[PDB]
Amino acid sequence: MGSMERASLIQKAKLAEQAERYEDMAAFMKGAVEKGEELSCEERNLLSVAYKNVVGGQRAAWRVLSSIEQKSNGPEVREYREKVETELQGVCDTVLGLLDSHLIKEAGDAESRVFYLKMKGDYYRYLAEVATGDDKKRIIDSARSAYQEAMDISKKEMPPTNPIRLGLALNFSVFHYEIANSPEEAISLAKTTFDEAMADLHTLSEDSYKDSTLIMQLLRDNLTLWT
Amino acid sequence: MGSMERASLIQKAKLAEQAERYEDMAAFMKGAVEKGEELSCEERNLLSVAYKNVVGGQRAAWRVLSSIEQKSNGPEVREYREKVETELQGVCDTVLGLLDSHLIKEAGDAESRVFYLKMKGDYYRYLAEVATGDDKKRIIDSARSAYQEAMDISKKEMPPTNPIRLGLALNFSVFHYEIANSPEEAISLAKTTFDEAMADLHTLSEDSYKDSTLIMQLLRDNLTLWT
Amino acid sequence: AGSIPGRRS
Amino acid sequence: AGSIPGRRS
Ligand SMILES: *Cc1ccc(C(=O)N2CC(OC)C2)cc1
Ligand SMILES: *Cc1ccc(C(=O)N2CC(OC)C2)cc1
Ligand SMILES: [Cl-]
Ligand SMILES: [Cl-]
Repeated sequence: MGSMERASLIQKAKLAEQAERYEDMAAFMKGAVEKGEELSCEERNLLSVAYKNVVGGQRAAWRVLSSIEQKSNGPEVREYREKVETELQGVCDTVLGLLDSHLIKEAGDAESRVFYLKMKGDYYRYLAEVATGDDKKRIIDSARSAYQEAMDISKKEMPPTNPIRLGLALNFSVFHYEIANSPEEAISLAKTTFDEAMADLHTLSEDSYKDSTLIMQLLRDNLTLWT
Repeated sequence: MGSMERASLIQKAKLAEQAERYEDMAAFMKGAVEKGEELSCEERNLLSVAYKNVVGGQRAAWRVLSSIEQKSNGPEVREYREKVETELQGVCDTVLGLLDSHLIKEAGDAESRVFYLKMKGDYYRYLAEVATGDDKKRIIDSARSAYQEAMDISKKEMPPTNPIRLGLALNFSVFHYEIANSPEEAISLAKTTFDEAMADLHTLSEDSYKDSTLIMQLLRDNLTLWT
Repeated sequence: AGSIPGRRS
Repeated sequence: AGSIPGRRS
């Protein structure tokens, strides 16, 4: 996207979102990142929404095919699951490459740095979901380390009701439960996160209250499923 | 897909459908067609489902962007609508190329020949939806001619309740209403189609009755909208 | 105005 | 177990 203006890439990412063209949206936001400038709050959200949708479709397809493949145990189902898996890994690697070159190193504010590090944990978590071989353990540790660094910053620099802090804790708790085989850590994190946010709600405006309680309900839904 | 077995392409098209990976499904079925053998009833359906889903997403995106573009009347919205439009036209041209090389000429049975000709009318209709310039009239006539040839065969060779005959009449009526600016022809065709099918229902098994009445309801829904 | 939903088979 | 649905913004 080197010949298109940064502002035009951003404009077209917003159009692609409205058109539910998430692959285009991701390519436009990839082009915007590669312009080399830091991203605003809104632009970070566009980048995140685009790739979450793209990899979300790939994960859903991979799960369908992995399920069929396990019920079967010709080479077609395995071959096609492998194809989808490779395409998913390529998208995760692309996002991780954007964070590494050079979004994270240039992110100094807590809101941007926690946002990108949560992203890094998420896309390593997606890699871990399909990993088996010699690097599954290393991929899991890469996810844990990104989430942990993001947690440490958010606890120091953000209020307990901050939606990024809450969504980070939500996804790290899912990491603990689904990836790290640590359901007690998952439940403890979600419950402490929920309780500390509840006690901070009195400080918020009506609109911030709606934003925070929405994500607290997601924590509560998980706790209900897990206990 | 030249190096993959025909049967493997068919198998993977079915897997892609289950995974809701319609672009893959279309590429697999394109590869199957290009093996040069005629397609079975089930294989024709796979080909049709794949491309209907792909172009269906493109049409939905084009309509979103065309609406935004009309509300605006920079170059971004037009440029992006053009990009989507070109990609849609490329998919329609690909399907039309498969029918022309060489599905239609090798289709001798009424069920296959009507099926492919209905397809041809549909993908010219999709081209007509976005056409403006010197060829909009010729594209519309190409759609009408394919539908008309299919109609003539289906009236001669199929019972009035045959689902392909009913779906052909449904889409030709939509062509009349939406493309050809002939709403009276659309209403007359849908009503005569519905009435002649109703009178033939007594000949059908329980399962054929369910298949036919399902499509008759689609005709009825349109008549309710149009009258 | 609905055409055939041939999206599933 | 639901992660953040960051599918719309
Ligand atoms: C042209 C056409 C396609 C499909 C049918 C049919 O029998 N349908 C629609 C749904 O499955 C695709 C039930 C009829 C005619
Ligand atoms: C990591 C993250 C993403 C998004 C939010 C948020 O405020 N959300 C989810 C939905 O929009 C994406 C409401 C919090 C944290
Ligand atoms: Cl494959
Ligand atoms: Cl564009």
